[PDB]
Amino acid sequence: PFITVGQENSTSIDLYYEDHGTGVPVVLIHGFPLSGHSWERQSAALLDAGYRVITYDRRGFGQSSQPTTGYDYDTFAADLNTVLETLDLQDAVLVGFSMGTGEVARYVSSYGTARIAAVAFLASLEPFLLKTDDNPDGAAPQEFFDGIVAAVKADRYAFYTGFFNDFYNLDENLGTRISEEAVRNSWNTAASGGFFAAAAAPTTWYTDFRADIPRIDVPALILHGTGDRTLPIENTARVFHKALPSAEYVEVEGAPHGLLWTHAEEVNTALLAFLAKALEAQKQKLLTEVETYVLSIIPSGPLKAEIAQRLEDVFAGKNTDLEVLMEWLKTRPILSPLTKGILGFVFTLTVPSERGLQRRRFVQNALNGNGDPNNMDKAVKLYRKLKREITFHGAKEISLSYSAGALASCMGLIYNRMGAVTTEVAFGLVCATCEQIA
Amino acid sequence: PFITVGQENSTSIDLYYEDHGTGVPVVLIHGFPLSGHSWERQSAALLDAGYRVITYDRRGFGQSSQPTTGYDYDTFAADLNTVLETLDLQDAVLVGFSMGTGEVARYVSSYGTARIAAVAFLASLEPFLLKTDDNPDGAAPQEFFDGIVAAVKADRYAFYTGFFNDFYNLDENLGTRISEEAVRNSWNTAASGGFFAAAAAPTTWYTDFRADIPRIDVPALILHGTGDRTLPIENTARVFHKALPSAEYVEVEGAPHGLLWTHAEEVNTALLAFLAKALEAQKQKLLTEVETYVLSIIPSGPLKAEIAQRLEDVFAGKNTDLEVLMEWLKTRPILSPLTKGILGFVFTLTVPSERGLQRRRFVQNALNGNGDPNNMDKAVKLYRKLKREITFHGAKEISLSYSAGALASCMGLIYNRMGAVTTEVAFGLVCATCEQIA
Amino acid sequence: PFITVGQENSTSIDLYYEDHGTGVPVVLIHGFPLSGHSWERQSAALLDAGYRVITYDRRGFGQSSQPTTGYDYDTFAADLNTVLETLDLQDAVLVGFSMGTGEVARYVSSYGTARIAAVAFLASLEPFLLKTDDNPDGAAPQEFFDGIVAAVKADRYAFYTGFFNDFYNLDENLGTRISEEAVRNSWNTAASGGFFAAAAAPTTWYTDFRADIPRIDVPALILHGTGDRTLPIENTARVFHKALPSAEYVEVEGAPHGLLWTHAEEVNTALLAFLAKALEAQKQKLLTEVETYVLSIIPSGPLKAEIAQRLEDVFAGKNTDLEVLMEWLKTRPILSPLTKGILGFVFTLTVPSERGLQRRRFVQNALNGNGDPNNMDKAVKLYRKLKREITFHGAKEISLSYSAGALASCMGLIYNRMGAVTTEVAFGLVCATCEQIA
Amino acid sequence: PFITVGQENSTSIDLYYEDHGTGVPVVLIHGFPLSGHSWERQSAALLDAGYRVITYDRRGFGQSSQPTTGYDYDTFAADLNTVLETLDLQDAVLVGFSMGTGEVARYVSSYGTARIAAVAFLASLEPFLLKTDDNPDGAAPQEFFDGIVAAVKADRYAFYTGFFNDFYNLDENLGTRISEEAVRNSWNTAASGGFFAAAAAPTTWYTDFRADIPRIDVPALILHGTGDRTLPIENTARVFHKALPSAEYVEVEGAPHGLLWTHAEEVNTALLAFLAKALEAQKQKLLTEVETYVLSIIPSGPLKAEIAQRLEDVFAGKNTDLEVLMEWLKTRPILSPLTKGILGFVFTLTVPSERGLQRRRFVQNALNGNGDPNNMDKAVKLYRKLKREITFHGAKEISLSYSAGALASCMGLIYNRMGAVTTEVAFGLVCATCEQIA
Repeated sequence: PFITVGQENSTSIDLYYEDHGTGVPVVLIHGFPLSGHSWERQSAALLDAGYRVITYDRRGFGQSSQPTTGYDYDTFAADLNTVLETLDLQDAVLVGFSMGTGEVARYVSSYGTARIAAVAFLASLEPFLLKTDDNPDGAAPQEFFDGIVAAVKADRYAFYTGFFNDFYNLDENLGTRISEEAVRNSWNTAASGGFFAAAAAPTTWYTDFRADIPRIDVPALILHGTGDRTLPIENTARVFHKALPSAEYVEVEGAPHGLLWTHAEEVNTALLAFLAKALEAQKQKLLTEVETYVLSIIPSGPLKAEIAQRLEDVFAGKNTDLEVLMEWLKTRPILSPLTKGILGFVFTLTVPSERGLQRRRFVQNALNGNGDPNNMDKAVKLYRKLKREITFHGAKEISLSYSAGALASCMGLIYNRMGAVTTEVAFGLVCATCEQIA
Repeated sequence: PFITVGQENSTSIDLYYEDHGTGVPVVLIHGFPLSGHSWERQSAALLDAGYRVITYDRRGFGQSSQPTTGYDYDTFAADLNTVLETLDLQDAVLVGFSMGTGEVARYVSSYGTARIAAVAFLASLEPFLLKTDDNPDGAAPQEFFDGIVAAVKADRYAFYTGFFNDFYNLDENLGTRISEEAVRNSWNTAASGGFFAAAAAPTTWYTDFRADIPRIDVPALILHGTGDRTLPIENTARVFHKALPSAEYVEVEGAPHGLLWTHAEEVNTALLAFLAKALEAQKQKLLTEVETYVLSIIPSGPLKAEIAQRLEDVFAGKNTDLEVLMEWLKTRPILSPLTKGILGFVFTLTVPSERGLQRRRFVQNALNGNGDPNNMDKAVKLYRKLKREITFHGAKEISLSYSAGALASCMGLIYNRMGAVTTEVAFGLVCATCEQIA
Repeated sequence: PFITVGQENSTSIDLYYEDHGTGVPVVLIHGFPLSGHSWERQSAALLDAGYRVITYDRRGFGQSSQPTTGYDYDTFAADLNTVLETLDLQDAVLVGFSMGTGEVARYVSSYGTARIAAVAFLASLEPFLLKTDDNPDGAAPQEFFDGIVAAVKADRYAFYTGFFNDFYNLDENLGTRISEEAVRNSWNTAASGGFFAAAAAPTTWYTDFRADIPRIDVPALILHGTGDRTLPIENTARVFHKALPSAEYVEVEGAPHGLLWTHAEEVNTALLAFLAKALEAQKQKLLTEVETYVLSIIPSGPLKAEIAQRLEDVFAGKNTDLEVLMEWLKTRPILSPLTKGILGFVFTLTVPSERGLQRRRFVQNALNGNGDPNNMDKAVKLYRKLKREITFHGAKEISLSYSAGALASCMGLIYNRMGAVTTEVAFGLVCATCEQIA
Repeated sequence: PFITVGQENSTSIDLYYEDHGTGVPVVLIHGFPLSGHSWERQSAALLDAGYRVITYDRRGFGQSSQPTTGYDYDTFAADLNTVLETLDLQDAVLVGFSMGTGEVARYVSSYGTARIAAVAFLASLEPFLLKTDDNPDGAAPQEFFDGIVAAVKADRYAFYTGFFNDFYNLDENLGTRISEEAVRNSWNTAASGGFFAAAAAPTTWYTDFRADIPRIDVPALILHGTGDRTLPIENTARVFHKALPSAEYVEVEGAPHGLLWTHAEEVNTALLAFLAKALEAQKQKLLTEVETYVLSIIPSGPLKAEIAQRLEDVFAGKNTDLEVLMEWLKTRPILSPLTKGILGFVFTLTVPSERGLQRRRFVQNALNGNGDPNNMDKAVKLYRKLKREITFHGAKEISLSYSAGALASCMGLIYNRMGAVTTEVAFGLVCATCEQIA
């Protein structure tokens, strides 16, 4: 999986990325000098929680292309933008690490937060690393950073082992927090990067982000270890906390720089606690929107009120048995068969506790579609567009074109254990079919 | 140089036209019975001011073909329409004289004002010369014009020496305002015209232009000699003034009908003043709306005030150097490369005083954007459409159906070698680009 | 080289694969946690034997994509089916290893054996690894496999060194059967796999294949090690032998799990012996079918019996003098010049006795084609169609749609070393020319 | 970035290549068993000097495809030819190492020197490694190389740690000239190659390059380590020196075989010095012949002495400003506008120090010349031919069949936006233009 972001000479600067899981998109940006695979402990906990994980490799690092141009944060942000535009992500979360936090703060400032719901800064560079007469809160003068760039160009392979010692604090963490095999992969990941990228990237560490911080309007999370070597805490996060008081501030006690692996228990705990508090407001907004499209089919009366509460208890998570429900749903005087099917459909997508034994006939004949071959031949063409679809905003848009007949049969395909798509796009088909009946 | 505007049996009807200078196109349309060479004093000052002068000879007059058909303003306007379309003039200016003032009002009424920026009626026929019962403000009954046609048919050549005698007021202006030799050449221009034209043209003088006046939605200029013997001012310019009060009204005192030569020092003064104001207004009206679109791409703050000032200063023509701007624009904290390439692309257009030097490098790098195989080749698709588009709204509408990655790439093509198209069409892309990124 | 076998979100699940050599397609399916390059010792043996090696990487492992969906044998077999169909293989032999033996039995029991000639099971998973009350032939209860997954999730990179120590039995083979450099490479491939793929794979180890075994209606090979630490021989092959008795049962003495590298000599010898014992019956009644068309051109008499022995004493595997035949076929009264070049061509392919010199003349003058450009331009048309051909039937079905005169010129280039084909393709041409003489 | 160079059954053979920087193209070809990343020190100095670095990985090695066919220098040269043609490199430089030095000699012999300006053989195989009876100056009998292939087939991975041990002389250079980590990565690059490649490549070492040496008609550089254990200097570089005495000969004392890393400070010094001289000679040799053509368009006198001096001063790189030249060229008594447009077109090319400013106005006006409908459109016909032409003589021959009015117009197109083509092709037009006007 590759996304093109640039064009160097006769080649195209392509970036490696991975799009896993279904739900709220969480974009992860790695640090120097690793790949997107470095988030393998965080990506694990984000998948079990239900989030959609998207990790991409920075140019010159990992499996991405290795050009000798475009090594400033204006290019690094222009790449992140192209990725978000190509993926068409909406209300996503940007989580950065090391250099990754430098793109999270630059993109937000330069392109806005129309696609952003929340951000996070793990072991950040912000606001400034370079120590000048202007900024005393710097970590080191430019002579120091020029000492690193030269030390890479001499022998970048021998430079890595020294760097990955101040990355994990191996004299304290090896054999306890991190194994030597785990370290080896990090070296293998770094050594398999672009030689030019390894020598040009350190010149971006001392970037002035003081102008980009105020442009953060979305909820933010700031995290940093108290034993960081590459990025001293009192020169970064401690003074990042004063620049943006709106963000929650978390110091992991005794954590090194590469705290993504060493303190995975601590990081994942805080990262999930932040997301489930800053995304809860929008994650249920669909549940009341899906409820809206569903209720716009039910004829007004005593039924419409109880049905709406059979959606409230279910969407929330209250215990509801289907047998009393589905029986009751069938024997209805004013409900047309087609609505019985949609309700029977939605009531199965939202609960994993249907006992997994029986199916219903009143819905199965409702989501039939008469049995017309042409009507079925279009329904599978929709499912084809839905099996390669991800978002609710996209599944509804596509399934609003096809006729009301093909929509019924397409819902049947998913319901009759034939086709299979995520519950987020399943609502899309439902809410699109509901707009047809309006 | 000729332009085919029709067909007459075995012969084609061609019109002699000339094209001079570079700048805002000014179409000069002559009157009876001269040719395009009668503007040789107005066509001089317009060239010294920086305009593009275009003179064409009406059918049957000058070096143009001499057919015996199509001697009516419905045909004359079609002739003008063909000339304008063939030359593909955009935002041009129509200036007519005597009969030529009828081809200005008829064109705007029948064909529109997409190619027209401003018009001018010098010694005009408007609105109606024929003195009827419903039109009291005429000049003479049809028994008079029928006398002129009969007078020409008897002796065309002897008729001229009496016509030019009142055309210039040679009992008042000869050997003073107009030389004897100047008259002789004007006589030669008359005698070298179509014999049928000189007999058919006078019947086109009493054409009702009251159906064409309201169609005028552009700045106009009504100038007329006070001592016009051939075309009474009290029966034309005075009543024409009421029909179109929006027009700048000017009366040259003591001027005859042929005031293009005798009073060239007054006509040139007024015509240049009108053009240097009315066109200046359009270069300001449709320039402040560009700033509006540009100031939607820039985040709120001092940068939305510093750019705003530097735009309003540049628009006002305040003397400044681009090398201060182009450098200060570069070293800017918040702005992304894209909106740094858009601003630079505007500063190169709105500041003709470019020190007579090169282009820039950061705008060239930001504009292309990715250079995607189809997206860059969808920029050359729009490049073929904008070269044919003539308006600002037209350029805005088409480019609004294209992606911001395609618009930026298309702007990259225009910036390199312009142009082709005009600035009013180039701004149509910039404003459309800014409208997309929002 | 890649093959799209699915679609996860905005990414396409592609599998890496290789295709070398000419002959019977032998598919090699690796196991946990290596890749297709682990068969490198078997691939070298199969290419020299005269086979066609096709290795591919399982999803999430090796050089293929690393998705989070589709980790079950129903999905693993769906990929295998797509690879087999995309390549359009026929008479293909399926060989598996560890986790790769499960894809062989599952595909064969759901998609049929139309493209399959034989199967092989090295270090099998069959028939059941999980130990319940239903079968004592299980390896370990569910509580054991949960320990593995938890160990992978803890430290994926540290898990391998403890897994590869029991994979090759390094307390027995290190420094002898396998060097530490070979271990490091096996680790480098396991580390470059998928993070989700390495933890969701052991849950597929205890898949029940009992309902897939009787579906195997092709010659099989059940090979195992008597020192396997990962897959206990008593719980796998020992009981697999009872569910599949008509399969050649081979127990490599003292062999570990990673016997592909340690006991490569013992495996290759046993694998090649099986590939000959299973494919001999099909080469017979094909080589005799080849002879059938060959003897048809030979006139029924005392010569049609002699040439029968001259063929059957070469098809078997015996050696002979090329000089004797090419002088006994040359100086012959009854045979036509064309059928001399035909027998001279069949012999030149079925004989290993090169003697290392010059190439016959009479066959050149027989397979000439009159030196006709039109007839010889039709000859290169078949060559381009035969160079892309595989089966014997596929060659005969195409070489029969040409004139018999053109086939001679086409058998000229293949003879004159100007063109190269396989063995079944070459005979497909010859046995087609023989059909056109009836 | 990949380039297809062949086809292998179901898979395509693609080669991984990289393109960096702008300037004179330098093709770097690696050796056994590394990849293009082995030039990361030479590829650094070349970029800092202003060259275009192109590294491609040989088949079976690096990230390129791993087929089992075409492991011979006849195929390797075809691979190089395909890469050069696909990239359309003109006047490039070929630099090879170990095996790579064989692909330089084979290309020049089989394909020519139209795209090649200079070559370099670093630690070369030339002329013949195999020690035969007719070739006393060999290195080892075939019984030796057959021992290496057998050594690799046994254990490919364990073989490397012994090969790299002598490749770098790690008993002399380890932890000093080359780090331990630098070795480990080189081992990873080896282990990640084609298994069949590592067994087939050593058989290509003893290739007779005596049939390729005389074909070299370009400046060459023979550099070799004195302490090369793998490739003896006395059996290669010494005898190779006699076969090609025209080449600049350099011996680095105490350098092993992998002197690209251990002695990068010596190789970079020599390679840059050779390139900055040999290429400088071509930029002077084929520049003085331009002056010869230019000084045939200028009448004899002081102008044929003042231009001659100002040309020879500019060619010599003497610091001067164009605004003195471009103005002094303008105000010149004898010269016609055409030969004033040709001179200005040369001064813009031969003086890169253009103050970083604009173009000129008199050359733009004189070059187009008439703009004849067919003659200007016969300039775009030549513009399509010169973009494909690669040499100086080639550009001269084609444009010699066109009129001077077409050549001038074609020069007008190149001057506006160059380019596309190179200066060696642009001069091919200028010299052809001057040749016409005579």
